[PDB]
Amino acid sequence: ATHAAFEYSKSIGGTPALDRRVQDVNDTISDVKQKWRCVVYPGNGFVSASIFGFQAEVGPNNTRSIRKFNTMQQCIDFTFSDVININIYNPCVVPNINNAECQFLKSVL
Repeated sequence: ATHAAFEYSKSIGGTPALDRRVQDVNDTISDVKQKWRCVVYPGNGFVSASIFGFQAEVGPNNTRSIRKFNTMQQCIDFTFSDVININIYNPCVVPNINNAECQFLKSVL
């Protein structure tokens, strides 16, 4: 014979047991970590974070820092001012930042 058609058949059957669809319940909602938060960096510069990382500022010599404020209230109000489209950076990632700034983040997250 010279027959090799199958229409749709390439793998075995089987069917869902009671419900064909699966539930959404949380996915990424850790409420305390999703509120946005500010904390006191040593030297009493205030800084902002979430579950996704820290607010970051590029300096004009093409340097980078954690975005810093003079009061907790400036930090909270800037974090609420999200219309700015605020830059965040990922905590302790492939480009190596100072270990003491990472150990502050491990002490806050």
